[PDB]
Amino acid sequence: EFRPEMLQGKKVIVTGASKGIGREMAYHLAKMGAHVVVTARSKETLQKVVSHCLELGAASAHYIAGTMEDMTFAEQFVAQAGKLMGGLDMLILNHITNTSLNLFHDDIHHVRKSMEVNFLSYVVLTVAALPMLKQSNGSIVVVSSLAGKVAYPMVAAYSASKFALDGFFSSIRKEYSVSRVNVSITLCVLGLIDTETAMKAVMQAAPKEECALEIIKGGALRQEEVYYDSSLWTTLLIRNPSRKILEFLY
Amino acid sequence: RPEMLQGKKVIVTGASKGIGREMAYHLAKMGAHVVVTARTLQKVVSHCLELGAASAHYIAGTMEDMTFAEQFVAQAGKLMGGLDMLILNHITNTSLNLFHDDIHHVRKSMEVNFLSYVVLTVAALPMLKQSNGSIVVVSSLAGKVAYPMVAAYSASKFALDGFFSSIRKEYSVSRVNVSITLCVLGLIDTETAMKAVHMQAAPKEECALEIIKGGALRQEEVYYDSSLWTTLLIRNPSRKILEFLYST
Amino acid sequence: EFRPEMLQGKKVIVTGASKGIGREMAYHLAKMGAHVVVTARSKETLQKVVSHCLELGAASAHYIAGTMEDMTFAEQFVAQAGKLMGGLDMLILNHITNTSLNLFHDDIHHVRKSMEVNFLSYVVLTVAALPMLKQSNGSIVVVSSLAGKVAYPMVAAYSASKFALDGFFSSIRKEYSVSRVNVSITLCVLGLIDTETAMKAVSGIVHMQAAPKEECALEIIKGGALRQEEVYYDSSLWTTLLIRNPSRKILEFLYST
Amino acid sequence: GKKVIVTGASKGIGREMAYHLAKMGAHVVVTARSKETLQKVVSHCLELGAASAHYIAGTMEDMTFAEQFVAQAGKLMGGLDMLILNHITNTSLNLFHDDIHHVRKSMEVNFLSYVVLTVAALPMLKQSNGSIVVVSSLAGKVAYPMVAAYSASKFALDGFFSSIRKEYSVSRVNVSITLCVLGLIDTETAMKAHMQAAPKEECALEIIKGGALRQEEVYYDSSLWTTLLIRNPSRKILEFLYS
Ligand SMILES: NC(=O)c1ccc[n+]([C@@H]2O[C@H](COP(=O)([O-])OP(=O)(O)OC[C@H]3O[C@@H](n4cnc5c(N)ncnc54)[C@H](OP(=O)(O)O)[C@@H]3O)[C@@H](O)[C@H]2O)c1
Ligand SMILES: NC(=O)c1ccc[n+]([C@@H]2O[C@H](COP(=O)([O-])OP(=O)(O)OC[C@H]3O[C@@H](n4cnc5c(N)ncnc54)[C@H](OP(=O)(O)O)[C@@H]3O)[C@@H](O)[C@H]2O)c1
Ligand SMILES: NC(=O)c1ccc[n+]([C@@H]2O[C@H](COP(=O)([O-])OP(=O)(O)OC[C@H]3O[C@@H](n4cnc5c(N)ncnc54)[C@H](OP(=O)(O)O)[C@@H]3O)[C@@H](O)[C@H]2O)c1
Ligand SMILES: NC(=O)c1ccc[n+]([C@@H]2O[C@H](COP(=O)([O-])OP(=O)(O)OC[C@H]3O[C@@H](n4cnc5c(N)ncnc54)[C@H](OP(=O)(O)O)[C@@H]3O)[C@@H](O)[C@H]2O)c1
Ligand SMILES: CC1=CC[C@@]2(C[C@@H]1O)[C@@H](C(=O)O)CC[C@H]2C(C)C
Ligand SMILES: CC1=CC[C@@]2(C[C@@H]1O)[C@@H](C(=O)O)CC[C@H]2C(C)C
Ligand SMILES: CC1=CC[C@@]2(C[C@@H]1O)[C@@H](C(=O)O)CC[C@H]2C(C)C
Ligand SMILES: CC1=CC[C@@]2(C[C@@H]1O)[C@@H](C(=O)O)CC[C@H]2C(C)C
Repeated sequence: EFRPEMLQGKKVIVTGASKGIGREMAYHLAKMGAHVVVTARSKETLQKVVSHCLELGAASAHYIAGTMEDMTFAEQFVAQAGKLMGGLDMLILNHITNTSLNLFHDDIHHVRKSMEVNFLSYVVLTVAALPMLKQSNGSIVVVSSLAGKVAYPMVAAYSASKFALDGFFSSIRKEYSVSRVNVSITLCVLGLIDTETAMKAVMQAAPKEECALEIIKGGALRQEEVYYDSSLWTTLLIRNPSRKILEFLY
Repeated sequence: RPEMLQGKKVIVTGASKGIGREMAYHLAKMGAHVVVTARTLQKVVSHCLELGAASAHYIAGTMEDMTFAEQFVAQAGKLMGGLDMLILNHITNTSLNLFHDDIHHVRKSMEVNFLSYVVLTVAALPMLKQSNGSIVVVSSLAGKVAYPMVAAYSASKFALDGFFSSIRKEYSVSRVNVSITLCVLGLIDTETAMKAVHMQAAPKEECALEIIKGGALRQEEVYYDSSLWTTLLIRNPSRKILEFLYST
Repeated sequence: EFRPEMLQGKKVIVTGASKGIGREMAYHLAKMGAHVVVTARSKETLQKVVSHCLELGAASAHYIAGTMEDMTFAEQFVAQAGKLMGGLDMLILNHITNTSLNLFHDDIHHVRKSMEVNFLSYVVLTVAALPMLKQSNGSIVVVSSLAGKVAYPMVAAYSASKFALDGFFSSIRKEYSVSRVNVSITLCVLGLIDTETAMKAVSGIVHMQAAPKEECALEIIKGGALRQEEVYYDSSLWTTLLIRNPSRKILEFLYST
Repeated sequence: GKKVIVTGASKGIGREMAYHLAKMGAHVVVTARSKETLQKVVSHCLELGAASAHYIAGTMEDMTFAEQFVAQAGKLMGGLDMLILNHITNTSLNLFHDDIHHVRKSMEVNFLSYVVLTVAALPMLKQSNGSIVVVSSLAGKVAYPMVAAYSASKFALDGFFSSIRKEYSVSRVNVSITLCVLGLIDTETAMKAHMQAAPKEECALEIIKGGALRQEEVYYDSSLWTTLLIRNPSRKILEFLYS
């Protein structure tokens, strides 16, 4: 079972931590006395978040501002974050490029950036953080969505990026479960959450602060997948036993 | 009915070797207009015409190049004066390997295996809109479930499902009468695949055939594996519920 | 004297902010910690700008993409931007329709599009902002040109719309003095500036030194912050001097009675 | 015997110009919206020795009318020597609030219609090596309150017609363009709308004189003081400098 003391003194990265769920996660991590490095584009808002993390009781708290459209930044960020903390125990991959509910016409650039920020940068950040996490026997936490497990209209490019996370990180999970690499991988399937962006872009939305905690919890407990939706009807059918079998079979 | 492919205008990517080739042959034998592509093609074009192909042309190039991909569909459209079935089959080359460091291969996989299919589809959309046609996406078990050794690949095929399943439901809620067929294929007896992977491997001829059948029939998904125990279990009933459920 | 701190936490709009001078202005405003909302038609290039402004230290940075051919968009843009920032201090009217130096024959559609985008939308945007500007005792910054003060060939439709800005905004400036509305109106008269667009359009026909866009942009903002009536900016100091019109300031000060 | 168009010629300075033009034995086509007052002007023109005199009614809100008006007036006279653009939309003195309609309408009638009318006349004018006369205002060279929309339209004329004047200058196109900056004039419209006002009858003459003499600009005010100031030598320098 989960105890907030499991995070005390743990060295933790939170991406897309300036707004929404990622911010809540940083604050939670702080109140559990964790070393935290937050990141996002907003140089200004990030510093505001760091100050609040120290007040809430972070062992330490830094920011590095940048955009995850830049794969170079992502490599460097992990190196620099590891320097500021003296290691890394948990990498939380939460950031997304902004997406709207729209029928797809011909916007190939939106598909491309979506795939870059929402998927590729996670692989880059993963690669850079893997030495430290192998050493700490750490966790990678991937934030995904219902839209990454089931099809919904109006969100194709986004959905395509969330499906890839599952495909790529689940394949890696198995690869770590045989090469003995003792890093856990936690895919989080979230329903609608009551963040500013989500509401001002669109069902019942679950509370952001409780959501953030469930992500941290699942990651701390080293769970393979985490589900969180405002409904229990939703959450229960999102699991898929047919897959567990096929996988176990081969 | 093999008559449904009579005189229809079709593109087949990755049609130089393996399944894409067999798809061209079967399509030639039903007398369809075909434009094949890859980077051996002429040898393929010969056999196609002499099997009963209404018209068989080619355009060689790399689907690494998105500009090439956008032009190809137009040029192939010029060459046939319209389009009824776009078949997306090509993939960049993959060796079974523990993913360690290869961000290059990850990025190229998303480009060729996923991103090009989207470019091709944008280009073909006008012609397919008028012809009330069909898009056929060749995917894999690895686009439905996880396997080690193939992460980059799995991610690209997963990407296809997320994307094309999403625009499928979009077209229903726009009445755009273009069908979308995701082909979930188990191990097939193609040249390259055998020289990369123990398990029973299905025959490439019934595969190519099966794919085309499903595309012609406008089936949402096509399953095909040398194990019939699996094929029933590879379908996901849990998912179909939730999609119709949230359809509110 | 102007202090970069003057703009910190000030809520600002910049139109035409995807390229050239508008882009540079947004950047400068970001460095100074301003709340910024940018606009133009291209949402891809606008997203790039918003990212950079956040990196550079914008208090906030949004965009809203649309054409200023649409007066509905312009009237709405301000509302949405006002919402995003919780007010408005400075309105910077920078965008123009695309125009290429060509002798005028019969192109009335160009002429009408030039008055629409270059002049009319500015009026629309101003009307929309004035309520929020009144409250903050804010500023309107109107970017014009030498071709808005003197005649040049090949750019008639353009010239006419720029001249028109002068007549109109100069008139409501005097209105606001009398009515005691405390909103400043800064008209910026610029020579050739080394923006990508300008160079591509003048390159093989016009011989002159182009002033730097980065400096140009900073001048406008300073002029607007210091609530100056006119800002002049050309690479030649001869030009910047003989641009002002004293005889006109007399005539205006005469009829003030 | 010169063929001339006069727009906004039902009253005020337009009407007075029509009279002077008739009294010099010129062929004249007048226009405005009101058919009734136009009929009256056509006759008084016939009385004063007009070589010919007809009217065509219509609103210069309509660019189709303007385009076709110049065509019809040109056929009716078999050519054109002088185009006098004088008309304006009805404008009051008011602090501008949010009435974008007035602003849009002002640029349409007062500036945009003039361009259309000009474009239409150009072949006939090139043929006669004729003249465009644009009536403008103090408020088109300097800023006054209460008249924002109006001034904007007048400024626009200056910008536009001064640019094309330098255009025709290098194309060698032999059509003169005369910009007329007028102070307050004692027209009925003007009056209803505490300074001294010049006489409408002399002003009209001054406009006609300047256009006949192919002057670039004409100034006219009830004050010798203003007229001297209204000129801009800084402008002439950089205009000629950047040449
Ligand atoms: N909200 C929901 O209902 C919901 C549901 C399911 C899954 N999720 C997942 O939860 C995660 C976050 O959701 P959210 O609602 O919290 O999103 P959000 O509130 O919009 O926050 C997104 C974060 O990413 C940052 N960001 C945006 N563009 C970036 C870029 N190019 N490089 C780096 N950072 C960038 C943003 O900060 P800056 O703008 O300052 O850069 C912000 O901190 C995402 O993975 C999303 O897919 C959310
Ligand atoms: N074989 C199986 O067991 C199996 C199982 C499940 C799914 N699938 C799927 O079925 C499809 C066909 O696979 P396959 O085994 O037939 O493959 P294959 O025999 O290796 O054929 C690959 C095809 O793609 C072309 N290609 C390679 N790189 C390309 C590029 N950059 N741009 C454009 N074309 C390129 C190749 O032509 P060139 O070499 O001349 O360029 C060739 O025609 C694939 O989508 C695969 O994922 C296959
Ligand atoms: N560069 C010079 O030498 C110079 C000299 C004197 C005066 N100026 C003045 O400075 C200002 C900016 O000039 P610049 O050279 O920086 O211009 P620019 O680089 O051409 O930028 C024009 C901006 O306006 C936007 N725009 C164009 N058409 C639009 C429309 N229909 N609706 C909305 N936005 C539109 C463009 O974005 P999208 O196309 O993506 O919408 C772009 O962001 C103008 O007012 C110009 O008159 C410039
Ligand atoms: N009055 C002054 O003190 C003064 C001073 C400086 C400059 N100016 C300029 O001198 C010119 C003459 O002014 P003014 O005082 O003579 O004016 P006015 O006496 O009111 O004459 C205006 C003329 O324009 C016509 N008109 C109005 N709306 C029209 C429309 N939509 N389409 C076509 N014609 C239309 C009127 O005819 P209908 O009403 O019958 O349609 C009338 O014949 C104007 O360009 C003005 O700006 C005047
Ligand atoms: C039905 C549904 C679709 C997806 C989203 C809402 C909800 O989960 C959420 C998600 O990222 O999963 C938040 C934003 C929204 C997007 C449509 C932009
Ligand atoms: C277990 C299994 C994994 C995937 C593949 C074999 C089989 O389907 C096939 C596929 O693409 O689906 C062909 C190539 C191969 C890859 C490991 C390279
Ligand atoms: C002589 C001269 C004329 C005007 C311009 C160049 C220069 O200032 C500049 C302006 O907007 O003022 C930029 C674009 C250009 C136009 C001719 C298209
Ligand atoms: C101070 C002054 C302003 C302009 C006008 C009077 C004078 O010239 C004249 C003009 O058009 O030039 C006539 C109408 C009037 C307007 C205020 C309505």
